[PDB]
Amino acid sequence: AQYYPGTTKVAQNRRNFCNPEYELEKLREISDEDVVKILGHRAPGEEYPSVHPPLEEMDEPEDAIREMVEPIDGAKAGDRVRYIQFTDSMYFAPAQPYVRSRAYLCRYRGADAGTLSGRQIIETRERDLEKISKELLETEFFDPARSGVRGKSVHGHSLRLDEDGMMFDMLRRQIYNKDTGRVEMVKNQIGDELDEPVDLGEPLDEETLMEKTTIYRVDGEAYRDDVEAVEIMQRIHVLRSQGGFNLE
Amino acid sequence: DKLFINALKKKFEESPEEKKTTFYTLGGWKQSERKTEFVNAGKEVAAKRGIPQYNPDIGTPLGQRVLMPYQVSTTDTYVEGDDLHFVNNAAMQQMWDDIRRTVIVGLNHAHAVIEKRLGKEVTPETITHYLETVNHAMPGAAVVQEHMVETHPALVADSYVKVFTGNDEIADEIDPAFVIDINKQFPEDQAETLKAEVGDGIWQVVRIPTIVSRTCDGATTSRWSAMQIGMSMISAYKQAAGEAATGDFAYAAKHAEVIHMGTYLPVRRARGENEPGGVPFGYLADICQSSRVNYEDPVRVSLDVVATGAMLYDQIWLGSYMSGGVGFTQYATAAYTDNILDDFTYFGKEYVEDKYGLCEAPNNMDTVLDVATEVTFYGLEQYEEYPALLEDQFGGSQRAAVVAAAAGCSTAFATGNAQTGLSGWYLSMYLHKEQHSRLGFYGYDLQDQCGASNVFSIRGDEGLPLELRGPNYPNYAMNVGHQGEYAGISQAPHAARGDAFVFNPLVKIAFADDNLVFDFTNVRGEFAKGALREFEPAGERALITPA
Amino acid sequence: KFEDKVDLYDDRGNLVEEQVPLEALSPLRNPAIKSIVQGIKRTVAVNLEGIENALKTAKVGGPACKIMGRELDLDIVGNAESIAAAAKEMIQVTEDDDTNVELLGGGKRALVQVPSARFDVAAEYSAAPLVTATAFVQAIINEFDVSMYDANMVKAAVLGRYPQSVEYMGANIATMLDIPQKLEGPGYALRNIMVNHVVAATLKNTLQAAALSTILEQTAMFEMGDAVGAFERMHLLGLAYQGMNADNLVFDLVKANGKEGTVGSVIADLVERALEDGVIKVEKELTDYKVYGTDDLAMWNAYAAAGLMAATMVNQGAARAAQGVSSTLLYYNDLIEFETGLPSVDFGKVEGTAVGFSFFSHSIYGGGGPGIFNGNHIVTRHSKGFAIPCVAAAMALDAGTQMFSPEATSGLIKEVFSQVDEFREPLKYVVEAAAEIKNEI
Amino acid sequence: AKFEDKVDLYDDRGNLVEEQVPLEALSPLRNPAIKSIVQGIKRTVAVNLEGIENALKTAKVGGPACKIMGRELDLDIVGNAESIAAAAKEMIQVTEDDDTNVELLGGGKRALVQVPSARFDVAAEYSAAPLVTATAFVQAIINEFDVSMYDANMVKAAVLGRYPQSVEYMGANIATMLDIPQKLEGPGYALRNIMVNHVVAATLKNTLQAAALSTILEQTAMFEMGDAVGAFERMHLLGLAYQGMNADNLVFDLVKANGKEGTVGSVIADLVERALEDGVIKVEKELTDYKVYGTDDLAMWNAYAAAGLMAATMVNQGAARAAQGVSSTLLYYNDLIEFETGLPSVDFGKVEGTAVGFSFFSHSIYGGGGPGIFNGNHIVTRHSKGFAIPCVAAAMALDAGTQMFSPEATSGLIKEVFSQVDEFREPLKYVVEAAAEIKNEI
Ligand code: F43
Ligand code: F43
Ligand SMILES: C[C@@H](OP(=O)(O)O)[C@H](NC(=O)CCCCCCS)C(=O)O
Ligand SMILES: C[C@@H](OP(=O)(O)O)[C@H](NC(=O)CCCCCCS)C(=O)O
Ligand SMILES: O=S(=O)(O)CCS
Ligand SMILES: [Cl-]
Ligand SMILES: [Cl-]
Ligand SMILES: [K+]
Ligand SMILES: [K+]
Ligand SMILES: [K+]
Ligand SMILES: [K+]
Ligand SMILES: [Mg+2]
Ligand SMILES: [Mg+2]
Ligand SMILES: [Mg+2]
Ligand SMILES: [Mg+2]
Ligand SMILES: [Mg+2]
Ligand SMILES: [Mg+2]
Ligand SMILES: [Mg+2]
Ligand SMILES: [Mg+2]
Ligand SMILES: [Mg+2]
Ligand SMILES: [Mg+2]
Ligand SMILES: [Mg+2]
Ligand SMILES: [Xe]
Ligand SMILES: [Xe]
Ligand SMILES: [Xe]
Ligand SMILES: [Xe]
Ligand SMILES: [Xe]
Ligand SMILES: [Xe]
Ligand SMILES: [Xe]
Ligand SMILES: [Xe]
Ligand SMILES: [Xe]
Repeated sequence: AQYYPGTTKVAQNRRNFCNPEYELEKLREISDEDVVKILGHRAPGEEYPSVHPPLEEMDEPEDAIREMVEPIDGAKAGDRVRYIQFTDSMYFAPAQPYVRSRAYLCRYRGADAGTLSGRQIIETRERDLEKISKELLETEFFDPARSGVRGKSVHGHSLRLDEDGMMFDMLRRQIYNKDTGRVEMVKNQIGDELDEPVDLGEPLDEETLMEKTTIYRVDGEAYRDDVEAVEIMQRIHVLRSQGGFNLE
Repeated sequence: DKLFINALKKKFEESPEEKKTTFYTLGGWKQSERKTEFVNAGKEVAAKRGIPQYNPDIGTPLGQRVLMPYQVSTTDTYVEGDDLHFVNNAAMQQMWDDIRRTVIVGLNHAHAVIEKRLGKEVTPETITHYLETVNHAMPGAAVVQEHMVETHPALVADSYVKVFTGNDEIADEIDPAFVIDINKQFPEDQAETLKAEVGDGIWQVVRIPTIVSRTCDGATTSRWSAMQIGMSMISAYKQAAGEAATGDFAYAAKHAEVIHMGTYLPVRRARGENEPGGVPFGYLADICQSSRVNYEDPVRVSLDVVATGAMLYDQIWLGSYMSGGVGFTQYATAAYTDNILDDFTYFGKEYVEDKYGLCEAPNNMDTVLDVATEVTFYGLEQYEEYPALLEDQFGGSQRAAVVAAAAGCSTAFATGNAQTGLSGWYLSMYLHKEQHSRLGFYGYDLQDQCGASNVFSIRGDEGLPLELRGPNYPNYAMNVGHQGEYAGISQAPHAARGDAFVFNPLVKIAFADDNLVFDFTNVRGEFAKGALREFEPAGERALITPA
Repeated sequence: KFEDKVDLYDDRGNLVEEQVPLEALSPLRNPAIKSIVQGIKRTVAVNLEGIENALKTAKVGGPACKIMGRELDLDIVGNAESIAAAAKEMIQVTEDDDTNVELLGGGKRALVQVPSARFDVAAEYSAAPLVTATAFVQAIINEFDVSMYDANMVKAAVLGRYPQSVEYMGANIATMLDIPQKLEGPGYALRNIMVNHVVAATLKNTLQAAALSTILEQTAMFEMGDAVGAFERMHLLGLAYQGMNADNLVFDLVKANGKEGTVGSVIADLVERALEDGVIKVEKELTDYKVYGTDDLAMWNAYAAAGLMAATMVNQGAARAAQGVSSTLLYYNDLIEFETGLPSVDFGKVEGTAVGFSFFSHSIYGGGGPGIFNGNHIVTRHSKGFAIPCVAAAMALDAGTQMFSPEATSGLIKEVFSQVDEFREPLKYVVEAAAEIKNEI
Repeated sequence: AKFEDKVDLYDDRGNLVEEQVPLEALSPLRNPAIKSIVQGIKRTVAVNLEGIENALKTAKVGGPACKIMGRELDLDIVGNAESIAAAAKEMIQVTEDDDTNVELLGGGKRALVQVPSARFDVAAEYSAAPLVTATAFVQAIINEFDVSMYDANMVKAAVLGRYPQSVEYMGANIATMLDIPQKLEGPGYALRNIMVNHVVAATLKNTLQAAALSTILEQTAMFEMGDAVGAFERMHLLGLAYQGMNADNLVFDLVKANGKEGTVGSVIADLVERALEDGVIKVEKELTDYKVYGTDDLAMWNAYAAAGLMAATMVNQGAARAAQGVSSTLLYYNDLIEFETGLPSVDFGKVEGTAVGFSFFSHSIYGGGGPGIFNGNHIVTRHSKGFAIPCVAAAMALDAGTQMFSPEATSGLIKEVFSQVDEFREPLKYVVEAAAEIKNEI
């Protein structure tokens, strides 16, 4: 698979995020309880609430497709569908909204990915969501300063940074500690206070952000300079136009 | 400097280029004069009615960032965004009322019935007499029966009937009080075009009372107009008050020579005539009167149409008719505040002017690829070079509509054809989405992914020149950040060409009228005046209510 | 199902077939009625001249509309034969189906009959304008190799402002049916056919206009479910006697009163014929007044309906002016009730339709002349088939006293739909079919 | 035949049924089974006799929470269903030997009613099935109990609701899969205003059968809309064949190759692979480590792409057993494949556009709802011309119970009655057999 055209670092990073054979760099280690705490759908050690009975307790209709498509564990169990949502600063956050959705549906099964200017979301079975969330939080998908976990009040992707380089958060779920140089998540994605904050590590250096970012910018790599990437987008525009008319 | 630099400096402490600021220390809603007014109002309102209402402690705390003032484009008026909410802005409400309560009705079939079926003569003398009768009758007063109860003249003072005709001799014969003089309201070349389009036809511009339009709906307009036309025809031309021929006048006034502002809508968005969803983009461009005063600046003309359409289509139509609540004041403000779209569009006009000259570019995909790509990159680069600008138009959808509108309008400036301008609009979205790995909200580019393929399609519910498209075009029926910009793109090629109208010359003339309440020659100036609570609307009931 | 038989006559008052089963005239059985109905569903008039002038001037999308700078100079009428042939190739399903494409007026118009096969697999009837429109749009584009950049103007010239408008606003095609969204209710499509359209296609022949209108109205009553079960016989008897000149009753009544007669004399003769034929009997006597009663309301209603038709022909015929039909529809029924003590046609529905029809054809509030009304019109939908056929006969007898005549509202229909034989003379085709199936019922 | 393409026809299991069938043997214009399904859909009505009886017993008629105190009527309709149904059949039918069907279900609680085709040969549209059925049962009930002139109007309200004050049969106790003609978004949309849940109800949640019925209905509408005419006809037939009829077993094989571990992305890679092998696409030119693909047959590439899109929905929403992600699959399958290949996505971006708003209007406050309440006539999902909704049907079919507004909530009456029709329940089996039987008459 080629995934995406272009000869810039951005284009390559976009290809890497989609390529399931590319190993996302692990930049931090997060405990399973911390993931459950960040998600905020249940308490650590709380039973998985069920939206419907287990699939084996149900008698699904004989259906060649059902028999050929292995359900994810959370669907077998009847888990609810919950979410994790990220905001990505346009100031060189490693992951961006379109990059996420494309990469999610290349990497993860049974994924409902949504892309917006200030938020990107995935909904799936709860227990499966937690393992996806661990990777999305531990790897280069996420930077503790230029990315934020936000179930609501996502304002900030387009705002200026604060004095510490942190992205704006109306609810301040992620607190930069000027005494230690590390970021802590005081509250959960929906904004509810946590009992024990979650260390999210040190923000990436400005130089490393540009190394890993997937956004084009004039003060980084400009999209207009990735001529081959622009050319494919124009090609798609032209071929779409000709197909819709189809009377040449 | 950039046309938006002034607004950015008056909005934030930092210089527009600065990349960092400080938050959380502004006091929340207390930073804002308007939010403070709202908090006190909610306290008085809740106490008075016995039910909690506006409460800043509900939900999340507004104002962790700067609550920005907005410059209304082409003005020096700065207001908080709440002052541009249509509910808080009487000028915006009156703009829609003046459209909703307007219908165009020919007199040509009617005069033929008079002479052919009734065997009576129609002359400029009888037309004037009819017009004096209909201006008594149209606001809701009687001309034939005894013991009729009528509307209070002061409550319906904004209702009247005027006529226009391309025949200068007939126009001079009619009392000027009832005449929209094409020669006096349009420059010479435009007036000659408009008069040639109308010829010997005689057309009424009917405006029913704002108070009725607000009590009832848009489908009321053409019916109300027809009743009083019919009553005045009975009176002025001395027919029997209800004979066979009376029906011919009603059919002609209600169907045969009537021009609605908007056509009715299908069931899922069930609505009668003269609602915003039925107004095609070409009509909206022609309702806006910038073309006849700013004709030497095609950017100004085009963007006044954008402001007209963005407010009506996004704030009132999509933001209330089709949804409601807080609504989409900001989705629309992006297209007519801070001089941002003006900067992007003047750049595109200049780029097209240096490379092709307006209207001299080939009307093909080569021109679309050239102009829309260059202007898109210019627009997006401003958001990157100025952090303040990006924080100002914080919504991806806002930036998409503004950048693509400049790209679309620019392409149409080059080709003189609105359809290639529309192709440029969609090309801008595809580039924008790829440059920043984001575009608008969850469902912003439904029409934009259908866009390219449907620009030049010819199939049943796909193919249509942009001027004929409107809020009911299938792809367009749902989403903010397009419809008002489409009206701009529709105007774009005609403004470059010097055309007197985009799609309908009768609609163009019908709003070149100094007796309208809203001044359609200066839409954005009017919005600013409403924001300052300096606009006096029609339709108020103060006269019939206690002090 | 029923034991009634009728004698079928032609539009000149001649007997064609004796003792025909009533159900041989039923839309559900009569093959000619099926043919007219399916013809009406699948036929389209295409105005090639109008399309060409619209493109020449860029006047597209509705009244007084124009896009300066979009003008296209295509000689469509000059190439009508090639364009029409190319379109037919797309409209047809196979070379051997019932597709018809015929040029008229030296290429200015085209009659199109979309193949029946497309409608066997369609939910309703819009395939006719829609398949025709795109076929002619594509044929024009291919004929002159119109560019991707200009083709959308050909689409506007043919189909108008659709889909911004719900209708084909400004279109240069016509059908006798309107779009399905405009039905007053489900099952009304065959009622939303302007009377002027009916008068145009039958080229003013009064009895053919009466027949075509009754066929369409009563066929709609079946699709609406009104002519089902307890009411089925009532509507078939109404079709036969009011619309098919059964037993020559309409013709004979018009013969007996045409020279000097009035609505009142037509009433007196109808009641006389009903007495002689055993349809009604004197039930009881008041002071110098006889109250009539009858054991078959359906048949009395049918007889009264034939008299209603003849009274329109006598009254509006004498005037040669259609407008008075609303008066005839009212007071024929008003008078006959106090003449007999029996209910009027459609049990008062005709009289009610006539009150508002009169009002909305002599007032400021709406409606118009008799020719712009139809069974789907809110004013004239209330009687279930027994009123509109009289309006069709009246407009047929009009001498040009109306401003909104078929030439004003239905010029395209007059030129094209009148060229199809089943539509032009429906009474002849329906009678032949009934006799041909008389022993299959 | 107009076109030269032939296809190999496969069953729901994934077995070859007939080789090298002309494409037009699957055309709604030629296929006798499609004609039968479409005419069945037009003429079939479900009558809820229990509901009619309960409405009368309580005077709860005319819409939600509506009741007229003092109008109550205690009629044992379900107890006399056989006599009532027989009396109604006599009025519905044209002759004793025609195709009228009246079949009692649930011990007399419901009644499958199929109006005779003869009635529609002389009708403009389809409102005949609901209107003729309604009046027939109203009269049969009145005659069964000699309901008086003064009370009969309540029987009419119990059956057909607030019509004609309401435009719809508001509160009616009958059901059809088609909605009233006034609600069409445009002329020729009637076969598109069929809720996805209705299709999933009729197919009893069978993934491939739900896909087929939906594709059959959508693409037939494209013919009535005139979209599948002239230059575009072949595109729509290939889309019907490959996306909805599992032509050449492409959908089936793609799901087989990705069902265990697969994702949307892996399905894309295999589809792009299959296209190259079958000569559908070729490398048109190369950029730096990137290959731009071209094709001499857009319609065929689109059909291959339509097949993969269906397979990706089945793989993605199948693995989740939750339909909601189909809006995501419809979007990013097409987004990804365009930058994977340099070729336009399914329906030239129309599917992507429909997915954008479909996602928005199934995850926001503004309207829409769950995937099952959408349809081809829905303003949200009308934009792609047949290539999106059949995937929504396949996704809802794979849903294991994550939707509040499932077919059981909004189409229970359809689920009980329409699913009894063999052609509606397993359309793929009938359309394929019909295609084979006309393979040499095309
Ligand atoms: C011109 C018409 C034809 C028509 O379509 N509507 C008219 C006139 C229309 C106009 C009269 C306004 C005016 O005077 O300028 C209005 C007010 C509707 C409107 N356009 O606003 C009206 N009638 Ni009228 N119209 C009325 C009525 C009536 C009564 C009046 C009978 C009498 O002896 O005075 C008669 C009908 C009848 O005979 O039954 C009548 C007919 C007529 N009515 C005859 C005129 C009759 C005349 O030459 O005097 N109206 C009424 O019956 C009472 C209500 C009254 C309405 C105003 C109100 O409701 O306050 C008014 C309702
Ligand atoms: C709750 C939703 C889901 C939905 O259906 N609509 C919402 C909310 C809705 C509400 C919010 C009112 C409130 O706060 O109580 C209103 C005002 C509509 C209404 N009901 O009156 C609205 N959005 Ni929203 N909404 C907006 C926008 C946006 C932008 C905001 C991006 C950012 O970084 O701030 C994003 C979409 C995107 O990411 O592209 C967005 C999403 C969302 N928008 C998310 C909430 C996101 C969050 O958790 O903060 N809106 C905009 O992009 C600008 C215009 C702005 C609208 C108000 C106006 O026009 O003045 C408002 C339009
Ligand atoms: C008939 C119909 O008019 P048209 O025939 O459509 O012009 C209809 N008017 C009315 O029903 C007028 C009702 C109010 C005036 C008369 C009251 S008695 C309407 O406007 O839709
Ligand atoms: C989709 C449809 O909603 P339903 O699915 O019919 O509830 C439609 N709403 C809209 O299109 C909302 C448009 C305005 C709000 C979103 C602007 S992005 C309507 O209410 O008719
Ligand atoms: O988040 S959503 O895009 O659904 C709301 C846009 S206003
Ligand atoms: Cl009887
Ligand atoms: Cl099968
Ligand atoms: K608050
Ligand atoms: K007076
Ligand atoms: K109002
Ligand atoms: K394609
Ligand atoms: Mg060409
Ligand atoms: Mg500073
Ligand atoms: Mg500076
Ligand atoms: Mg509605
Ligand atoms: Mg130079
Ligand atoms: Mg003859
Ligand atoms: Mg004989
Ligand atoms: Mg006599
Ligand atoms: Mg061939
Ligand atoms: Mg099977
Ligand atoms: Mg593989
Ligand atoms: Xe202009
Ligand atoms: Xe078309
Ligand atoms: Xe006709
Ligand atoms: Xe009857
Ligand atoms: Xe006339
Ligand atoms: Xe049918
Ligand atoms: Xe009924
Ligand atoms: Xe194609
Ligand atoms: Xe659920």
